Amino acid sequence: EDVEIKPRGYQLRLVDHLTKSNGIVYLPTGSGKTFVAILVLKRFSQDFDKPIESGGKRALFMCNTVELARQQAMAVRRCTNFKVGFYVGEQGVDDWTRGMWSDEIKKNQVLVGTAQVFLDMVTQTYVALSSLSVVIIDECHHGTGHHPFREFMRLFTIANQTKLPRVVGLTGVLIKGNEITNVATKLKELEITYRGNIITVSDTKEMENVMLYATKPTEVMVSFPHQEQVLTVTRLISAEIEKFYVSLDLMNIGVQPIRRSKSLQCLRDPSKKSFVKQLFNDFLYQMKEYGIYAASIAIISLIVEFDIKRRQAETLSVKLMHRTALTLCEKIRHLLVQKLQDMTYDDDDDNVNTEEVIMNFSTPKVQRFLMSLKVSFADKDPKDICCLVFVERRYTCKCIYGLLLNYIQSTPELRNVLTPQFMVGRNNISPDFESVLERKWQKSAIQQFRDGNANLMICSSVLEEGIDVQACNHVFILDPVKTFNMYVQSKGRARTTEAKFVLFTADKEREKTIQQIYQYRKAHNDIAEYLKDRVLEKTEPELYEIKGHFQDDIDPFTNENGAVLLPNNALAILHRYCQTIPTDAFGFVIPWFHVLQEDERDRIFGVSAKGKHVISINMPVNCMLRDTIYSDPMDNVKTAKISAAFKACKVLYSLGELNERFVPKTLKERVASIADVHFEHWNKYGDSVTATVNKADKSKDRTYKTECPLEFYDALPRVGEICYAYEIFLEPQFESCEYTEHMYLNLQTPRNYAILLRNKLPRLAEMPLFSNQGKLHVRVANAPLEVIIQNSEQLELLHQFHGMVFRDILKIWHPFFVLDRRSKENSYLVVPLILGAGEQKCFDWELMTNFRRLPQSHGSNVQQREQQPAPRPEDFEGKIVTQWYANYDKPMLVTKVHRELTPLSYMEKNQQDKTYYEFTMSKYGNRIGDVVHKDKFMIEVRDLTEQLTFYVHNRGKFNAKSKAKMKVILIPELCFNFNFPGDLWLKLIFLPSILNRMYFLLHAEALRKRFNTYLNLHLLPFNGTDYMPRPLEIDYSLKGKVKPLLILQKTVSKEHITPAEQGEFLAAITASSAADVFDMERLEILGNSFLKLSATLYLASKYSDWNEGTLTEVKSKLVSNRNLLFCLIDADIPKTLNTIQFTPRYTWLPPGISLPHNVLALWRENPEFAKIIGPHNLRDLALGDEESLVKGNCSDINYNRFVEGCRANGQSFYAGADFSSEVNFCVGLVTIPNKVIADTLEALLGVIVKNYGLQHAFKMLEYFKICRADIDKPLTQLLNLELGGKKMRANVNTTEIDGFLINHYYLEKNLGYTFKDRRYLLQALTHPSYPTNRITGSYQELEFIGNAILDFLISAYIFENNTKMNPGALTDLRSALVNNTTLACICVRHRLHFFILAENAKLSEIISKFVNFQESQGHRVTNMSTNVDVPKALGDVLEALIAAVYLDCRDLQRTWEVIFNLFEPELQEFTRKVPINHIRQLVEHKHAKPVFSSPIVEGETVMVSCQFTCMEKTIKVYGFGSNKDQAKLSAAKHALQQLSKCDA
Amino acid sequence: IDRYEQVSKDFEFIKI
RNA sequence: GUAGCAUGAUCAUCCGAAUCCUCUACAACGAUUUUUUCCCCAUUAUUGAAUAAUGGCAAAAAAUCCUUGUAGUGGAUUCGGAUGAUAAUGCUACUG
Ligand SMILES: Nc1ncnc2c1ncn2[C@@H]1O[C@H](COP(=O)(O)OP(=O)(O)O)[C@@H](O)[C@H]1O
Ligand SMILES: [Mg+2]
Ligand SMILES: [Mg+2]
Repeated sequence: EDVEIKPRGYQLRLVDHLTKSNGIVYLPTGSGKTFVAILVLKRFSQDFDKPIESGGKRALFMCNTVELARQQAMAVRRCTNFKVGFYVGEQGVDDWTRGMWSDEIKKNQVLVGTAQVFLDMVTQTYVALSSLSVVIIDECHHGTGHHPFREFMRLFTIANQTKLPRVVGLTGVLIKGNEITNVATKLKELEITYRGNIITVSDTKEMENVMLYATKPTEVMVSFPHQEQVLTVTRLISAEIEKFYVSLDLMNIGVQPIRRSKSLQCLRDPSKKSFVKQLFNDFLYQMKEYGIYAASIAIISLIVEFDIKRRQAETLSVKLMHRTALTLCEKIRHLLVQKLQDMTYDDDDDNVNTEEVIMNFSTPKVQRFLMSLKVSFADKDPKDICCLVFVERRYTCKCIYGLLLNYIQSTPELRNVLTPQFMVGRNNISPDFESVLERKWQKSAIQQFRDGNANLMICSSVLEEGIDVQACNHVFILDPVKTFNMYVQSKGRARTTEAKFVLFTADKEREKTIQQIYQYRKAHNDIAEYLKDRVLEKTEPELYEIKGHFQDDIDPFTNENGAVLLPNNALAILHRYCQTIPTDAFGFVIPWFHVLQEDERDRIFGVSAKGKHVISINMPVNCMLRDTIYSDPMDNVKTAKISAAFKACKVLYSLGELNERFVPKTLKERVASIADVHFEHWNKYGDSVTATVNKADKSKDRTYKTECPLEFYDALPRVGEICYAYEIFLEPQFESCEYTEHMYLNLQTPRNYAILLRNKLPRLAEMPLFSNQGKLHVRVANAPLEVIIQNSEQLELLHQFHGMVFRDILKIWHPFFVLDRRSKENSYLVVPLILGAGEQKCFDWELMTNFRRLPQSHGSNVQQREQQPAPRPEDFEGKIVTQWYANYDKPMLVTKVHRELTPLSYMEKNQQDKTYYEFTMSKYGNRIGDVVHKDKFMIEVRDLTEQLTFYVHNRGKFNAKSKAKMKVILIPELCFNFNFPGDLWLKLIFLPSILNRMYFLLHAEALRKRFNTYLNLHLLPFNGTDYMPRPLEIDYSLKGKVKPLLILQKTVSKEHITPAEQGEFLAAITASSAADVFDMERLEILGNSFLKLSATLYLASKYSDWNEGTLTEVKSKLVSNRNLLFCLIDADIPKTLNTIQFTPRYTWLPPGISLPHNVLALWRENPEFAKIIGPHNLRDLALGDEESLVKGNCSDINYNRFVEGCRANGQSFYAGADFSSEVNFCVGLVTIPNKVIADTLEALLGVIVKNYGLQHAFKMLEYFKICRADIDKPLTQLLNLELGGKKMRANVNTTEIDGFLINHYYLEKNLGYTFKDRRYLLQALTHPSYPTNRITGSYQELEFIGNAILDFLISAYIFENNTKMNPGALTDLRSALVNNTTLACICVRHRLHFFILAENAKLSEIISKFVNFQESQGHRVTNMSTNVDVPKALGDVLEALIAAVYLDCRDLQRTWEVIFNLFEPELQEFTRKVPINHIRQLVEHKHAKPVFSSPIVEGETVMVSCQFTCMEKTIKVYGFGSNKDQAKLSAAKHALQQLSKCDA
Repeated sequence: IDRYEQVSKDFEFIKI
């Protein structure tokens, strides 16, 4: 609205008086009291602008109901310009936190809601009571007893007593109930509780006449004669109903929660049976009170409610009983309609027939009601008339609605004037009469009344107060007037002029009704005069009686930080926390209360226990409050319960289960507390675990630096120093055929080459290679050969030869490549060896002195060929040649010399008449011209393979006879002669692969040394080395008695320990991206399983006083990729990883070659300019031999031109290009996905486990700061992880547990193990829903470690045994083998379900269904399962009693024995056949193309449309399912069965 | 009584 | 050396599947709590008449929490399918 809303004369004085002093305003309803309230709120607009800390405040507008709060909120919002905050319990402020509570506070000036919400906000210290300006209270008469208003007011007493906000209460009625006599004491109680003085108008003739515009109604009464006769049909109905009651009590359903008295003195019926009996009793009362036809209307509502309840009835027995009730009600409705039609024969006109039936088959009071209506409205205009009718019962409203609809349709006069509607409280009843959710609707009954669509409203007291209703003119009361408040408010509702207040009552109660109405009129008049004549007191300043008003109860306790715990909220807090603990359906969260006994009372308490009552509070076993708590002695059991809950919640807060704000703590508080202990290192990387926003860009992957191993670092030999020469060897593993003997013979010559170093090199593993012609092995000499470089020119020649090797022979040169003079990173030389003084292998000074640069093959012509000397067979024997005449510019290697053969000899194959010479002319005569020395010899040559990366076995049909079927014979005079030891050449192409693999092997050896030193093992098998292995089951490289596990055996016996060899470390380092023969993915699974086990054990032995949920969350957080990456980066590992595929000509840097030093510095000095340098710019520079040999730095003009070219990329498309993919290797940088590091950590852990065992591997976690191990218990981080994890609850010894476990020997014989302690089995068998047990905790704490133990054991077995099968399916096999449904099948196979000490309604039914289904399948895995559903708790208890067996034995070997003994058939079934894929295999099927729609679960059923393809067709199928994803799974199972049948 | 009696069909409201 | 075909791996883009979830708005569910009212009963003070005290049994009103479903998203992990294009391998023709 706007500013036209003008207060009257009394509102101004009311505001002025309220400003000076607190008080409760008392005016009749509809007098504008909300307007004067907001006007008061205007006067406190001083501190709403400023924030809390700056000195500002806010306001509180209080309401008792959600809808009234919303209405007044929108009213004030439209009536002012304040930021109106609206908060209710339904909105979702339950999980609101500090920052986004405070911003909401600072973004609003006035707050509205329900009393509980604001009370909770205040007690949780979100604001201070002294930080408030004024708290407006509405419907203040509610504030008695333990009402939230009084509780909230008490905080004023307990808070600071100075600078306290103003308080004002609003009401039109002051008294609730039948407490009329002695009004003054109640009024004074209202005065003191709200610490205010009531103010009311007294200046009569000025504005009493004014505010009487909300005029009082005229009240009339109409009587009806009593009915006494009882129809026979009624007693038939009663007999049927009572026999149905007897049957319902007799009939059996599953175990149900137990209800009893409010004081718990006497037992009670089960909830659902009580519900149906209550419905039947309500129906009987309806039919007694209203007659026969009304029952005919209401039986339809009974039918629809029973049908809906059956539809939502999950339990089969509940469905059965609801169906039985439906049949009974259907018979009742049949008899009722039969009697209804029994008198309809008289008149055939439906209108008058139904009308007279209504007046005939109804009680007389309803008849008088109907005549009252008919003569009241008397066919007036419908829009004008707006009447109200009040009734007590809920179903009464719907029944009278049905009767009114039928009558209105039966009265044409009223068929167009009355459009009734009915509405009731929150326990809503479907207004429909036919079926559930027939159509959607968006208008409330109240809304339709407000819009004139409903001129008549049927309602209980729900519409009495608050809800804004326009001025009505008629109100009718059917049920007897009960309370003063409802009477006065109802008569106040009739606000318009000449409004009629009407009520009906029986004749014999007329005098009683007269007494009640006169009593109420007296109660109003004496109140009015008492206010008119009250004593003038200011604000009830008698603080003494103010405190005495509340001292009677238990004094609330407040802790530090200002948080205060209200005793009246103790039940709510405790029950809410109990609800926070996860549980199944029947799994009770309610703390099972109990009433003590007098003998027990004085057995536990003193003599005072006899005077008053004491009770006990228990705790469901899931929580840690296994110790029971007893309340203080209290007179009434009510305050006894309050005290019990208060003490219990105080103890809970003391334990820290309650947060400081006195609310149960979520996992967020747990992780926040743990972060500064276990996730401290994240801060150094700018991230934190609590930062949930990190869940956005986890896919991003970072870069890292690289550095050569320490031996290769700055190891260029110096002139005048000692140097180490390390020989290479080449042994051809393949046997050679006739077409390959050249390579086999050549590489085995004693003349080999060596790598020259100045630091010592450790022992290296023998290395396998994959040639184009066979398999190869490489070994490096252990004892180096010693030389001293006496001549600096010898070193210069060595450097020139090493540089020219890569520059020319292997075609690795680049325009920017420069020999490194700085000699810091990866600097060393490789030098050839010649047969020296016998055993000595000196240097081939000849080759380096001659082949400084390879000469250029020139096209010699005939003219220059005449005087050229003849070819010597020795000059050409085993030397490098090339065909300069032809287009082929590559080099060639000769095999043998054909002295006898000569030109003009015929080619043997396919050209027996055509000779080599004439063919040579016919081919390239235009280029060669002619051949001189026609009588000379020829030679035999074979190609040299251009491939350089020999890691991967190039599997294929080489066809050894056909690959070299052609034989190549050449005239020596026609080819260039590189006189060179060809064997050295053909060895030289394999150099780069050896160099790279040994470069990574050095890192591997360094890591092996580090992890042997840190774990302190220097025993005999430390030394030596083993030949490197290769895998076959790695995809690309295609070409009774339980057996004890070796890992456990080595962990218990040191005799089987084995030293870790370089090969395993290197494989752990080689990423799958860098596709060599091996990779780490086979070790990754073992690493992951061991890490999971270690984290589980450590957390259990460290935080044993925590529930399962937080433990699971933290354990999952620990092994997350982020944490592994963060813990590994600071471990200095990643810069020594093998990830990049080795392509030398473009993605590798030679050892002796680097960039120019100046440009290297510029790159390492201008990060702003580093990102723009592109490979084209690098190739732009043209560095001759001078630049790459004598300087190491480009020319300054060339420097300027190169930098100009680099800068020119900004204005071109080259700007912003991700050059890192091309130039990172030029400065020893690389980018690696985070998944790779997450894998390599577990890869290292896997080998460290495999070679040594669990106990030694435990130290590795603390080495990677995985867990901050405690030095106070040194054995924990080493051995107590297999010895610890228990507490007091597994210490007490008693034979009573044999009572819980019946025929335990049968289960033990079925399982195979014997328990020294049965307590552990009971704990693992302790399902959460089992109150009767009080000796041990639940089974979650056992299942948590059972999961880890089982998965690790199964992973160890599959890794050690299932060898020849790739990891990519090993992960699938382990996931299938650890599946919960498989565990359930195992459990039912040995029938362990019988011993599950659990109780639950739906769980028992579902386990029965599962077990009988498995019996039908005969205890065999149906690979998944087509059954409706599977019980998770079943697999849970099995895998928990696994841990129970371990704990009873404390021996992993026995655990493996028992696990294998139950898993034998399933293991041999999964390891033989394809274990499982399912769902996905259909989607990626060759011809099956399944797609699905959205599944909808309906009660106990779910259907989904499965749109797939089969046998080149498209078929449509359905399947029985449980939920949406289970509907998809069932459809996929049916599709799988159809595909199998089609294939079969 | 089988059939309920008919209350006064003509009935003008009484005023307290 | 030259083409076609087949294959492996990868980026990019699109879509799908599995697991775990989050948020949104709506609906349903169950549990707990608070007020009020009637009826009846019990035990006491006293014995009949008559009272008083409480305590318990059914009805209306109001709040809170949990769960489930509806759909849209969004996110993490694994993974598949499709495709430009890139580079790698093998084979089958033309050969050199
Ligand atoms: N003096 C006045 N100035 C402004 N508005 C008034 C005045 N008197 C009555 N009204 C209007 O009449 C309405 C009375 O209804 P309301 O006060 O909301 O019911 P209740 O008395 O139950 O709070 C108010 O909304 C108010 O806007
Ligand atoms: Mg109306
Ligand atoms: Mg109001």
